[PDB]
This record gives sequence, structure tokens and C-alpha cells, in this order.
Amino acid sequence: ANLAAFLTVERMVSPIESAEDLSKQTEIAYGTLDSGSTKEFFRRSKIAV
Amino acid sequence: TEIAYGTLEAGSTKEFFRRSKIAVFEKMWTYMKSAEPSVFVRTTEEGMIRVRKSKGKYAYLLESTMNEYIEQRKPCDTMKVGGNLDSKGYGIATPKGSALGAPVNLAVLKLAEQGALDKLKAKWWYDKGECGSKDSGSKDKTSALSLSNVA
Amino acid sequence: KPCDTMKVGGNLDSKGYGIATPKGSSLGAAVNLAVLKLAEQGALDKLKN
Amino acid sequence: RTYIVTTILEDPYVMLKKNANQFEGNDRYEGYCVELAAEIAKHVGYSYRLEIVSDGKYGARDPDTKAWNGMVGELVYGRADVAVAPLTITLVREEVIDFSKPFMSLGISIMIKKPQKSKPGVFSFLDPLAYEIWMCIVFAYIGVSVVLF
Amino acid sequence: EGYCVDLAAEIAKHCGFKYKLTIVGDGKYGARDADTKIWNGMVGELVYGKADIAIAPLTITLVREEVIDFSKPFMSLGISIMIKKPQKSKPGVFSFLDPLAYEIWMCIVFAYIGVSVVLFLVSRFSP
Ligand SMILES: O=c1[nH]c2cc(C(F)(F)F)c(N3CCOCC3)cc2n(CP(=O)(O)O)c1=O
Ligand SMILES: O=c1[nH]c2cc(C(F)(F)F)c(N3CCOCC3)cc2n(CP(=O)(O)O)c1=O
Repeated sequence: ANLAAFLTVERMVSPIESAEDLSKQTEIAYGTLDSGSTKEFFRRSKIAV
Repeated sequence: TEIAYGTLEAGSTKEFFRRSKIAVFEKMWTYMKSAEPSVFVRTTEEGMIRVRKSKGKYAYLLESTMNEYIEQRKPCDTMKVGGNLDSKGYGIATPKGSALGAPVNLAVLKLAEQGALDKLKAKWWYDKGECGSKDSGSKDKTSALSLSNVA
Repeated sequence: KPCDTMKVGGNLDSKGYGIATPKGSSLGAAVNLAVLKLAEQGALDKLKN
Repeated sequence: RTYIVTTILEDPYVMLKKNANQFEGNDRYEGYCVELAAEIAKHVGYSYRLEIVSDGKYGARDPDTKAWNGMVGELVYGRADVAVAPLTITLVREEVIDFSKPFMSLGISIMIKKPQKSKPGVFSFLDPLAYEIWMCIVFAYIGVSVVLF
Repeated sequence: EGYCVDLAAEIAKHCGFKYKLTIVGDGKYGARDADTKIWNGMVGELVYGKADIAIAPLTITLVREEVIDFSKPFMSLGISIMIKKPQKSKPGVFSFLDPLAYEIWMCIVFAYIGVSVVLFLVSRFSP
């Protein structure tokens, strides 16, 4: 029954959901642009995350 | 058509759906204006009672900040889904012809660029609230099967 | 195309684009009233869709 | 100089303290807008006074009387100086009073009952067929055993 | 054509004025050098009088407020996460124990050993 349930729907989900998911793991990398106010937001942030 | 939904009986929320031009929101206001019985509530706590006594059969529409704050209160039995339907925002009020309004707006932009507004948002919604750090959890997405049958 | 990416999570900061006018201009307040009128009528969301 | 700061009792923006009767001045209240006005007074450097609105209304213009009420009427008729409150910026409010840039964006969201994984145990096993056909199955089992014996 | 073109058309409709859609020369948005103290881009066009009004996605910052003015934001936005669409990936050997259990297979094996020991204790103790 459960193998038929897996072979029936096949609704794949995303591994990353929230912003804390980036800090929760280290295998999937993430980056920003080399220049701009976006990197300045992370450079001037005070939140520990 | 099974799970009904409503808004507050008085305010700009009902005026938003009443003056909407999108046919989806027009059908929403048509269903809420012709509902039997009435889905509109008098206060916020009346909508809270209408949601909490429905067991997932009735929903309520409100502002996103108040919804997330109620999500960050006990018994932690509500949650906010979906994106925002309109672009609303609060600002600091001052009378017309006042000289302090422009330096107050400069201070507001200074607090926005320094991120202290996000610090107060994390303080008074996440830390002050009586719900744990969530939005997801110990992998609550049921992949294979509940073990209760096996147990 | 090729419809191969997706966006997850809410917004991380409060950003917003608005109409720029020079300081000491007379048209800035009617432009602000026109922007508020287009915001309340939902025509901005219509053009966004 | 001076400066009147008005607001309304709303959670979590303006909250009563625990020892509110044991407190005095502006420190009797707490929340988001209280520390917001504290930061504005820090970055500007002026004396203020936290005020509570009387009618409990946000702002409305009765078209019969052509008169605004609430903190909008406080700002128009000079009953207050600077209003720090979660007031929705509309078209009809811009023409009478000014506004700063929006600091917190928001919209209309959906509230649900937030269903959990309320799955029972042994009761979930005998779900899919019945709780009464199984007794007839066991009765036909012992009957066929009687037939064989 | 696009979003800001129809936005400028709506501004000219609700305000009643002729417009002229022009392109910035350098293709820069706006910046002030620390040496020259000169704003460039459409910011420099509005400061030095080269332009009249800018209807474009320019980020409202505090340092841009010091020279020019800004209206209320028509479109709110933030920082999001760009990931790819999760397609099917080859599961492999993990498909042998994928459904219904990740730990309960060892429980089945332990119950197998236990039932085997009980069956041997019943079957081999009659004398
Ligand atoms: O200017 C307004 N500012 C408002 C601010 C708030 C909030 F800040 F969230 F407390 C709320 N609430 C959201 C729903 O639950 C009750 C309180 C209502 C407001 N209303 C009434 P509207 O007509 O429904 O918008 C206004 O008019
Ligand atoms: O005023 C600014 N307005 C900007 C507007 C945009 C766009 F979204 F295209 F409108 C962008 N991009 C974001 C992603 O697509 C490519 C360029 C950058 C902007 N930047 C640079 P920042 O310093 O990184 O913010 C500004 O300075």
C-alpha cells in the first residue's frame, strides 16, 4: 500500500524552506552579488543569524 | 466551497473587497455578502472564537502583522499562509506644514537602513511571544508513514 | 523559460521603489496623490499580474 | 520646548506594564511604538509626552459633520503634536496631515486552524474496512472450522 | 513598453501633462563618489537638472533623500532565496528501505529474533 502511495503521487518537495535553513546546513552553498547594497545589508547586520 | 471564510464587519478590509475590480476577489465579496449565516464578526476575539471552534472548517482574513502576532501567542494553534494581497504600510503621522516631519522621516529612514526596526521586530514578535522558534520543525513533513499502525 | 527555478521564503528586509522628484518641486505632492490613488484602486496589482 | 506624542492601547504596540500603578510618567507603557518613540527622541533630542486618545477611534471623517475624529482630529485641531501609532496611510488622510516613509509593510493574510498530526494508534489499524465486518469474518472462520471438524 | 511605461501613462492620465521617455546615458542608477562628491545616473540627472522626473525602480535610501525627494513606495519588496525547481533525483540503494520505515525494519528484525527464540523455547522443551 505505501509503495503504491509513493509510486502514485510523486510530489517532490524542496529541502530549503526558510532563511534559517541556510544557517542550519553547510552542504548546499549560497551566495550574493560581489557589489551592491545587498552585500552591505549582510555586512552591516546585527542579527546573529 | 467547504471551508467558509470571512472578514471583519466594519473597516477598510470589507471596503477593499467591496471596491475590488479583480473577479476572484469579486467572487469572494459576492460569497461573503450572500453568506448564510453571516461570516462577519464584530471584534477580533469573535473571529478568534469562530476560527478556534471550527476545527478547520472556517477561516478568517486580517492584517499580516496581527496574524503573525496571534501566530506567536499561546496556544500556538494558528498560522499565516500565503502572500500579502495588498501593499499596505504604517508610517509616522504629523500635521501638514510641520517642520519636524522631514527630520522625523530622516530618522525613520536611518532606523530602516541600520536594521534596528528588524531588531525590534525580532524582539517584540519572536522573543516576546509564547511560541517556540518555528515555521518548520524536526522534519514534520510526513514522508513515508506514521508509525502508529506499526506500533 | 525554461521555468526551472523557484522562490522560497518571505522577504528578509523592507525594500520599496517609489517615484523620485527633486527637492523643492511643486509636482511631488500631486504625484504622491496619484500614486496613492493607483495604490488604493489596485491598478498597480493589476499591472503586476 | 515640548511635544505631545499620542497613541492608542493596542497589542503588542502599546501595552500596560505589570507595575503600572507603581510607575509614573512615560515609562508606564511598553511595546513596539514606545521604544520606537524612544529611538526617535534619541536620534532627534527633544522632550516628549506619551498621550492616550480619548475616543478609542483611529480616524474617520463623518461626511455629515465634515469633522475628523481620533488622532487625525487631534493632529488637525492641534490636540496633539506627533502621532506615533499603527495608522493606515490612505488617500483621504494625506490631504489633511503628512506622513513619513513606511517602516513596516503588511497585507491581508489567511488564518487557519493549523492542523497537527493528530493520528491515533491502535484505532488507526482497524480503520480501512470496518470495526464490525471483522467479527463476521471471525464468526465465519470458526464456523468453517466447525464444518471441517 | 513594459511596467513603468504604463505607470508613466497612468501618472500622465491622473496628472495631465506631456512626458518624454528618455534613456540615461551611462546606464547607472545612482552613486556619489567620495572624492568628487558628484551623484551620477538618474540621480545626477535630477540633481544637476538634466532630467525632470524619474519613473524607474530606484532604491529609496537615506543618502538619496539628502539631495532629492521621494514619494510613497508603490511596490514593496525584499530579499528572497533563488533556488532551482526540485526535480527527480536518482534514489538508488536507499529505495530498498525508502517506504514505510527508516528505523522500524530493525524492530521487525528484533521481533523476528524474539519470535524465533520463543518458538525454539516452546518446540525444544517438551521432555
Ligand atoms: O488606520 C487603521 N489602522 C489600523 C491598524 C490595525 C492594526 F495596526 F493592525 F492594529 C488594525 N487592526 C487589524 C485588524 O484587527 C484589529 C486591529 C486596524 C486598523 N484600521 C481599521 P481598518 O479599516 O480595518 O483598516 C485602520 O483604519
Ligand atoms: O537604486 C538601485 N536600484 C536597483 C534596482 C534593481 C532592479 F531590481 F533591477 F530594479 C537592481 N537589481 C537587482 C536585481 O536585478 C538586477 C539589478 C539593483 C538596484 N540597485 C543596486 P543595489 O545597491 O544592490 O540595491 C540600486 O542601487
